Amino acid sequence: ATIVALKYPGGVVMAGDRRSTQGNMISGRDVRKVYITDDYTATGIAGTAAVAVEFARLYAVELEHYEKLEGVPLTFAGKINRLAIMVRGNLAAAMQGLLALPLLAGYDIHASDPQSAGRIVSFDAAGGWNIEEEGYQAVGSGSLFAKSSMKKLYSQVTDGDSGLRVAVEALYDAADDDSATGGPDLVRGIFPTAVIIDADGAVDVPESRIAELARAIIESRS
Amino acid sequence: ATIVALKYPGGVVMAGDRRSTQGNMISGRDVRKVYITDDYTATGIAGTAAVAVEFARLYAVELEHYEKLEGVPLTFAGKINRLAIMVRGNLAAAMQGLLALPLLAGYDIHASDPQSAGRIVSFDAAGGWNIEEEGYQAVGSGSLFAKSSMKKLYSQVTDGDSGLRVAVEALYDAADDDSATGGPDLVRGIFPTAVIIDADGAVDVPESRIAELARAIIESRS
Amino acid sequence: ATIVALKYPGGVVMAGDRRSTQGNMISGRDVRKVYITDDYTATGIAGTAAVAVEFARLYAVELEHYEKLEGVPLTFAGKINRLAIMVRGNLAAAMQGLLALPLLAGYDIHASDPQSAGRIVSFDAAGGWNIEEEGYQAVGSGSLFAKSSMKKLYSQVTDGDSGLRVAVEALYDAADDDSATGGPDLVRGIFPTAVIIDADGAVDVPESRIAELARAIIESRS
Amino acid sequence: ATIVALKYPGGVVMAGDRRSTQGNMISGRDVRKVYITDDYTATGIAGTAAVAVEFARLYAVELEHYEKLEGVPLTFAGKINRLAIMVRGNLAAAMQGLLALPLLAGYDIHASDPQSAGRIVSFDAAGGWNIEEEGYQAVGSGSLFAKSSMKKLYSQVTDGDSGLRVAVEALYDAADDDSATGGPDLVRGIFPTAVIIDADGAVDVPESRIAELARAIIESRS
Amino acid sequence: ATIVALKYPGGVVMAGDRRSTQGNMISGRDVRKVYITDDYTATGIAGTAAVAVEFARLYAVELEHYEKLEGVPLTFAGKINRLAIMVRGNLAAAMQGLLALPLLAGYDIHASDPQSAGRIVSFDAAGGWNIEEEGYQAVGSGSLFAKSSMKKLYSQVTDGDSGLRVAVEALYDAADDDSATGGPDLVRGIFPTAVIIDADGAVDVPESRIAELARAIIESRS
Amino acid sequence: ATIVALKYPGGVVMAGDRRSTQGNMISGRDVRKVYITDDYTATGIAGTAAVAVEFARLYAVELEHYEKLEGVPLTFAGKINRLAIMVRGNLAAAMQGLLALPLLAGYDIHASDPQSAGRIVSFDAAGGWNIEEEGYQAVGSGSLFAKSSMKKLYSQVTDGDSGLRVAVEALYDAADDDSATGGPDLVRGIFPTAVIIDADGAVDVPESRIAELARAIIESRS
Amino acid sequence: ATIVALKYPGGVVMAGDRRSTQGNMISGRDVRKVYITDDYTATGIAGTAAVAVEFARLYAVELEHYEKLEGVPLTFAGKINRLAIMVRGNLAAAMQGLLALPLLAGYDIHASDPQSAGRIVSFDAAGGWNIEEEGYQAVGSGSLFAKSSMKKLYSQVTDGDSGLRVAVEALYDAADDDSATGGPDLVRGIFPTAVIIDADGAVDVPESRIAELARAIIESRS
Amino acid sequence: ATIVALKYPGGVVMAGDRRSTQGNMISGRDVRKVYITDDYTATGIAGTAAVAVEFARLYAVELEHYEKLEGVPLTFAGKINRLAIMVRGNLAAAMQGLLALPLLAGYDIHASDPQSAGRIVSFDAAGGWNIEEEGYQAVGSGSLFAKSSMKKLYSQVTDGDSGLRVAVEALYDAADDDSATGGPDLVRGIFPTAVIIDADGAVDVPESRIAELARAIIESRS
Amino acid sequence: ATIVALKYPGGVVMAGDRRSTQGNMISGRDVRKVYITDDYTATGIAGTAAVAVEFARLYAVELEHYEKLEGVPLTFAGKINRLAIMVRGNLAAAMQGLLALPLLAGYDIHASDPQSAGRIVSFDAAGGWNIEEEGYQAVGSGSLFAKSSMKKLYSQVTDGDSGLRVAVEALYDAADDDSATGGPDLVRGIFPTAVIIDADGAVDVPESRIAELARAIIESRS
Repeated sequence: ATIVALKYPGGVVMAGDRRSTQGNMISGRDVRKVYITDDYTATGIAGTAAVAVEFARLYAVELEHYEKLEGVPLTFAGKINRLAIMVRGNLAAAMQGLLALPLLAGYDIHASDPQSAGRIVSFDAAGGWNIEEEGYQAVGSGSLFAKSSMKKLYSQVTDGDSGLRVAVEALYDAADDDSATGGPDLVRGIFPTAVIIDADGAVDVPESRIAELARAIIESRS
Repeated sequence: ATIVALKYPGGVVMAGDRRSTQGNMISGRDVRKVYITDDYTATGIAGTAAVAVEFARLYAVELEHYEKLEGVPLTFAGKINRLAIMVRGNLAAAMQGLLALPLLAGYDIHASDPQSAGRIVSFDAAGGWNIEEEGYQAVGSGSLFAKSSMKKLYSQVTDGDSGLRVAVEALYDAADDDSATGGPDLVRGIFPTAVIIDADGAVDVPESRIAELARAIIESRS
Repeated sequence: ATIVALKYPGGVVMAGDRRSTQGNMISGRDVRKVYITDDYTATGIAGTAAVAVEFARLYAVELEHYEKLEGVPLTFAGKINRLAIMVRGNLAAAMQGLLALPLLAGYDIHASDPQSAGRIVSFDAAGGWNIEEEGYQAVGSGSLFAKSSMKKLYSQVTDGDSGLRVAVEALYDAADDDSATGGPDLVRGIFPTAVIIDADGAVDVPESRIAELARAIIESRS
Repeated sequence: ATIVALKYPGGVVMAGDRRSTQGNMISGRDVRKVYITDDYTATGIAGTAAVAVEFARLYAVELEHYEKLEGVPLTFAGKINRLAIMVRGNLAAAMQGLLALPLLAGYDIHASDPQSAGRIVSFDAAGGWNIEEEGYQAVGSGSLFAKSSMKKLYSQVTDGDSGLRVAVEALYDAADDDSATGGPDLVRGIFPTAVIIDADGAVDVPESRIAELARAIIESRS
Repeated sequence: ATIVALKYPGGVVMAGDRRSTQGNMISGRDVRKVYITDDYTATGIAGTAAVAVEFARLYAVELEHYEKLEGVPLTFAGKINRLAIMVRGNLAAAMQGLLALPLLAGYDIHASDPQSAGRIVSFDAAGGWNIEEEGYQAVGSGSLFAKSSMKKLYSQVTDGDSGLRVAVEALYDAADDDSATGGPDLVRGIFPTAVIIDADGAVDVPESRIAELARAIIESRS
Repeated sequence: ATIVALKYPGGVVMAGDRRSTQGNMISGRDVRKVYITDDYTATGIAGTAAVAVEFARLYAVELEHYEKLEGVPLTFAGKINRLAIMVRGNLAAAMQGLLALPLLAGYDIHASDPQSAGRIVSFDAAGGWNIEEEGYQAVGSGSLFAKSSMKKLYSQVTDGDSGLRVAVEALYDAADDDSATGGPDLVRGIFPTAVIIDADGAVDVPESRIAELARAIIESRS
Repeated sequence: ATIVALKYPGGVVMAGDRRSTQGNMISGRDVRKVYITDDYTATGIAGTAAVAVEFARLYAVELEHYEKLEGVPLTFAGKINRLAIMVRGNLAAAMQGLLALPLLAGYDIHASDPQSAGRIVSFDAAGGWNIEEEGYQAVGSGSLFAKSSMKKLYSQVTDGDSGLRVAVEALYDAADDDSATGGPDLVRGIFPTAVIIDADGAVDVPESRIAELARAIIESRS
Repeated sequence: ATIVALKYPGGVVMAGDRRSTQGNMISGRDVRKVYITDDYTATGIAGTAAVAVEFARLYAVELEHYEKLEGVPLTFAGKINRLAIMVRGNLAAAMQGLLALPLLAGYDIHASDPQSAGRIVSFDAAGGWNIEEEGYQAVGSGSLFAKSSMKKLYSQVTDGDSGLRVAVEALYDAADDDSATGGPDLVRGIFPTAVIIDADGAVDVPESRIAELARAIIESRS
Repeated sequence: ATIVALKYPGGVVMAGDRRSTQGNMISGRDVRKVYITDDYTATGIAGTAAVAVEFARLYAVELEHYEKLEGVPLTFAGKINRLAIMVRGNLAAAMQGLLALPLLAGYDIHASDPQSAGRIVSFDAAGGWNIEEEGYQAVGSGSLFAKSSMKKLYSQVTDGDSGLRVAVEALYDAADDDSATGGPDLVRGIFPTAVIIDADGAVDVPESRIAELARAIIESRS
């Protein structure tokens, strides 16, 4: 399982693969791991479908509950703090074999420069968080291969389409190197899922755009 | 890793996949695991390239050494006994984490009915061996999926081409269900390797025949 | 023990075997493991008779209690959530040697397309749940053999009778491969139990229909 | 796995089942566990095919080697002593997880009363042996059920046919109670193997006689 | 510590870093890990200076001893076999905390096509060996980062200079990602060591060529 | 990770490096570990960014809460006592693998001699604290190398600029000897962060002053 | 215990302290740890008097035995190899709690440039050896403090007297920082022992020269 | 660390050394371990500065709190009882590696004979206390050497100056024999701290008196 | 048990106590632990009577055997080497609970200055030996008290009588402080045993001289 996130001028993009495994046995082929949590943020957890959907459900409930009580949404720092509290309150269970490390992507609407308002936040096992400054991040078992691919491909990113293409290619490289990550499935027609957040909000990327991009990458590598 | 073997009227066929893994990391894409050991037998070990090639090398040396000393080749039972001795003399090392379970396919030229002269022999960890009577066998981490596929497809086998096709389809099903087994790679052009043994001896199957069969299976499943 | 479930156009079918074991000793020959829990759902737990009947009893009590308090039945998602809470609240006892993994089959009456309203939900040890998209699922110790049989036989399913026949044949294959699963007993006259859920609700399949289907399968394999 | 032996007036009969298991998974359906070792003795080991065939092979080689060196066959007591030495020289490996407990049946030609010349000898883990005096014995995982069945059915034994029938019925009861023992397979046509030793020597029982006896037992129990 | 090797048209190149560590403490800044072992082969071990120099010394003594006894040098396969024997005879000590995994680069003069005569051989802990077919390989603690860098940069290799440049850049990326690997030291003037093997034999690359290449890479990344 | 602090006539200076590691893998290149906690104190924790920022956040909240409740700020001894209570209340978690040892620097405005009003306080694992009397202190994994460098360079400190230069040189020596400490990065332009506290309060040192000082040190050592 | 060695133009100098400890208890005040082993080499082991004297005795016997058998002394590389064999043949006893790590200093008379003929060789626990290139080295429990002191003081070394002074000052700093190392004892009149090796051979430094140098250092630090 | 106490005619004297250690590494050179707790008592704990200062702070707070509540100071027996309660309430933490054993010195103003009113009380790990009758006591890691020195020197004590001199000489002997105890530092000018309690109360001994006494002892031993 | 040895002008003296213990139970009151081993040496082992007498017996046999074979006695260094070999060849048994640490006293007749020809050699557990330079040494469980007493009393030694008196007083102090050492027994009349070695050889001290010295010490301490 691998989720990637990268920043482009005017927004941020996040994408993940679709495989779930029980040892060496493939247990799922259509897992969704990236969820929109509010109008300007999205979360991705590298794990089973249930853990991702449940963590995203609880985080979205907390954010909307605050918005309804107080009349205004939380600031980006407040959202990071609430997520960090939820992650920290699970360390004993994580060391008991149930560890969920999330990745957060968002757009800050109160920033002075809108072209650099995209944000990426990662978390560690102890519950610590870091705002990333290089422009990309990856979590999961193929995260090192994906990060090494983005390190070489990031110079080509100039807007949303280039960023989406680079994210799909990084996921393809992670699948090429690690067997717990699933590649594009042309026989069944299953492709990675992506979310784009910009000044207008977080939207889901349609499946045909991802399919055309993945097919072009495959013909390029042939 | 998976090796399959099945019997058809007039001979036997054996085929294996090409993947080697170190945990969840893909370490090889072109591993050969099926080797011709003499004029009428072939062996397949589910493991790394070095173990398969070294075990096959030692077994072939033993068989040719006997043939040169005595002037005649061993009988099929003598070959089984020598292989069983070699397998038995490795049990402590196998329980130490280095276990190699071979699969043997051969053609008995001293049988009275030439159409049923194909043989398949499997081995267990303790060193025990069994001559198979159902018509097919599989070893490795995807052996259960391959055996369940051959159980349903074996009624279509009537000659060498049908047997080769059923063997390739069983390997495809094993790859579809288990991530340590590699499927046909159309981008790189890597396909499983096969050997056919009949009354004229053991020959390697050319790569283009396997490639056409695998492509037909893929278009059928699409 | 094995329970299978598959989707056909217009409904869903679920069936299980009748054997209970204490090690290698047969302890029961007439165990019922599939229970109707409300008018449109059925549950199956792979285990002893008492665990299946008690879990089904508690789940049915919870569903009817909500229906009586609120005046309306829960939605399908609410039923999944309540079942997931019950499964999650048993993880320590499951790791203490008492693990019960249920399988849920249902018909959603609020779906827009009635021909695809059948649902199948599976659970994992940690309490996670997945809605299945391939059309079939199996749990228990013979679940892999049954799933490999349904993978090859699912193209023949066009309505309720074909689905029932394919489910019985998958259970027969699981019994043929795994000794903890019991096959059809012709001497004693004991056959697997099945439930069919469609737009009119969940009904038990009569024993003579299952008996005729099993006898036809046995004569086909002879 | 179960082997039974019983004494009738004028000889002895020994029979075993055909199943081999790896945990709960059926690994063999045609295992032969009873072998003729010389002209008047037969041995049965409850285990895999390889262990039974190899132990019988070594014991037969030892007996024939003595007969060729000395010009005369060993006495029955000498055969028991040699078998006991072979069994004793395996205790550490047996406690290491590889335990083979044999059962010996024979006809003593130097006895004064030919109608009571049949012998049955059993062995324990430590290597101790006992000549049986009740008329029947069983080894394996279903040995208790088979012995309890022979205790009630032994009054019907008056000659070779009755003894064969009672042995087949005892094996059927063992299969009915224990899942590691295989019953008669009517779909595949596989039946237990038997050996009869009398004043003329040890002969294999043809498969059709066993098949007719098993079918009569099955119709009786229906 | 990291050693890289890659194949170019007409030869092969191998290079390694200069750092040795004792935990988090830097213990050496001028370690040489790549040694010429005969006229057409070179070896690299990822470890301390003493282990690399001693293993290379023993392997070179063995190769020259054979050449002096027999009058001819060994074939490439014979050299691989001797190295594999030496590696295999150290497994217990390797699991005792002293593991040395070598990487072999060579030029085969008896190949029919001189432009593809370069060879790269890697070894695993158990002693197994593989001839590489992709064109590059890396060992050590930064081997994954170096391999991911060569995967993207290998399309630029057309001759010896390009291959040397790509090898230096891959070592730079490994140092950038892993702290046990040392980067180019401009204050002290210490650079990686390289060896080039072609049809004329194995030669050491002068330090000023490596220094100019590393300086150009550093100004490119600035 | 290393933080250094030293006293000069009229104030105190504190500086730390920017590296975070996960074993031998570099995980961060821009970590800030020194934070201004009130108008006259600064704290530095050798660890991840999250631990440093969170500990500093809690300590600053406590100090400002007291100042708002009571109308006056705490004395220097009261601040030391509150910090010691916070450090002591974490010993079990520290022995559980999460140990945070802070270093405190401050300026006492109620001292009679303003030229010696700078203070440095260190803490141990058990929670004990010491006011330092030699003029410098260091914490972290390169603290011994930095302390040995300051022991030789402290005679050159006469004012704020000399103290800043000596602190940067001590951090450079720590990075030169220990691989978990990061040196000045000229390719990326990342330099250590420093804080100066004097009679006017604690201010952050601009990045260009540190950059010029580090460049002069590098050219001196070349 | 600490031994230091440094290279000056025209030779090498080695010196060690005089303390032996049993835990926190001082057990010796006059231990000699540096011994002349032949006309151009000296060895120092950080440990008890008996271990140092016995190791030096055995090494000197080996060197003189070779010189008497062969008629010529060994080369410097041969001496290093013999010492490395002796060190390697003690690893199990070293891990059993008796570890002796030697330091070797010598003058190579067959070098082309006599002003750089001094050599310093260190050894690790596994038996590996390194020729040092920086100009100084230290072993023992205060070796890090001594090395950090020599790093700052080495620019003052221009001949034998300066090198001796820097070695004494480095030992003084090691004693100042670590309690297992003894400083100059002015009450008892005990000072460190030193050896100087140049083109004329290895000689012991008289005690009054060391005493005057140590007294000057003490008055400088006062 | 060592604290000594001895009784002279008309009062009592207590003194301790200034060293703190972390294993074999010197961590402090100016530790104060003897504190005045009320007008007629003083306490000394052999340990770090923080433990001594914190224990003394808590004990002084308790004594003054009683004096303020009740209007009169506690008797000497009441002070011993309160100290014993505090020591006893720390046994589990002491066996967890944090053991603090105090030594108490005081002057009893309600005794009938003022020349023998000095008191010395020691404590054990279990919390037990003893009033000493020999005239001297010592705690710490050099307590045995100090006690053996006082046993021979106690005949010279006739008043406050002789007692102070004997206490300083006993501390010097403890430092001479044990490396965790620090001796007089003439280079840095650091000397042991002492307290004298007589009929007028407890006062701190000035540093120059201790310095002159220590210098006279050093010249005597030279 | 305690043995003391001290050097006086013209010779050496050695003395030990007479107690043996089994835990807290007194098991012997007349143990002799100091034995003359040749004309100029004596040995003392702190332990049971049998160990001391047997070790002394073996060492004396070895010394006399050499003297008889070679015609001359060994040098003092040769005697030390032989004793060290015997002590070293017992380390495993010593760590098994049977540890014997000897103390050697002797007179060197080949020394140039006869007034300083006395020698004292001690041994450690690992087998290491040291020639002592301070003038006295002690081994056993009361060795620290005896050494601290000799440190204060050694200034009074001017000849054999003073040395004997100081040795008896040191043994008395050891008995006064440690309960495993026995003091002079006036009721039974048992006193310590002593040996004096001078230029004329080693002689046993008569019991009445020791008795008068011990009585004078006792009346002095009263």
